Amino acid sequence: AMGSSPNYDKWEMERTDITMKHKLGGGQYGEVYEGVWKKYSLTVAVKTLKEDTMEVEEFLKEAAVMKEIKHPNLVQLLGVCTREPPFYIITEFMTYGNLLDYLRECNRQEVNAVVLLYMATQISSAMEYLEKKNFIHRDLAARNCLVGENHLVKVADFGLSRLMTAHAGAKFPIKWTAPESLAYNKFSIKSDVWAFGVLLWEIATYGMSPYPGIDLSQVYELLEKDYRMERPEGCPEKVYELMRACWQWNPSDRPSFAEIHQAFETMFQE
Ligand SMILES: Cc1ccc(NC(=O)c2ccc(CN3CCN(C)CC3)c(C(F)(F)F)c2)cc1OC1CCN(C(=O)c2cccnc2)CC1
Ligand SMILES: Cc1ccc(NC(=O)c2ccc(CN3CCN(C)CC3)c(C(F)(F)F)c2)cc1OC1CCN(C(=O)c2cccnc2)CC1
Ligand SMILES: [Cl-]
Repeated sequence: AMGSSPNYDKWEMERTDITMKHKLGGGQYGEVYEGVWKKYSLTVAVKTLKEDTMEVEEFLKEAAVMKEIKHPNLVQLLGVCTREPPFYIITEFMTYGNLLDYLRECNRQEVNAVVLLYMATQISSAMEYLEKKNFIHRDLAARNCLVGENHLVKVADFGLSRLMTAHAGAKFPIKWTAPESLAYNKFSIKSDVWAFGVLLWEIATYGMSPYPGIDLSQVYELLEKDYRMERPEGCPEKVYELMRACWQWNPSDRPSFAEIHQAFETMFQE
């Protein structure tokens, strides 16, 4: 080791081997960059921090959790540089970028209703895995999902949410946040389930904004009154039923991600 210690972390990579390219989205997505891992001529994505102003503890924790996560539908950690600044987390680069823009911009003949269902199933799978691990995503939404080759979809976290092609709701995603989370700041797997229902709606609509035309300040009250978004055109009724289950007021009454993944397989008869 450079530090002369016998402790080591295999994930820690040499920063000299990374070439830092342009910020993704030209800065709309925070401190995330395209980069090249020169050793493999491999395009990669790199997240960094600005440490004087940012929470280093949170970054280190993020790096740590990512080391524990392996699934086909979860973004793949490649390495970290977390001994000293600048701090980096390095992941795979997903060719087609975030799901929200992809839905908005896609050819609907290719990306038809069936493909939308496939995207949902893939996300369901990822969430089932996180649930088993007892990890809470805390910011599930289309903007945080990624699209790869072969219509592959992965759950990720850009890290923009501040809750303690614009994407206006990225910082304060009130429209994705369960009522208990809003009122009492309780975030849980069950609150992720609520968000998942919103994400299903985003998918079903090809990326429309939720609760269209409704002010942020009126969302909680509407939910409390037992109002919910309507079934999208072309959304299968069974999928809508699932969304509605995800949006039960009491968290206890929402399905588990295990049940949700099971429902998808079963629901259309096989
Ligand atoms: C560079 C980078 C580093 C780390 C991350 N971190 C994660 O995605 C991430 C972090 C924590 C976690 C999990 N935690 C989430 C927070 N919870 C409180 C705890 C659990 C996850 C996941 F939910 F998937 F398990 C993902 C994302 C990063 O960048 C993202 C994903 C990769 N990117 C692309 O593939 C990309 C995006 C847009 C255009 N081109 C490529 C860029 C944006
Ligand atoms: C942009 C925004 C829009 C709406 C809301 N919240 C609500 O509309 C809302 C939430 C709970 C509630 C209801 N609760 C009010 C509080 N009671 C203890 C429980 C019931 C209501 C309402 F009063 F109408 F019923 C409304 C919060 C919003 O933002 C806050 C900013 C501060 N928050 C932060 O996480 C935060 C704080 C400090 C630094 N960074 C983020 C929480 C989200
Ligand atoms: Cl800084």
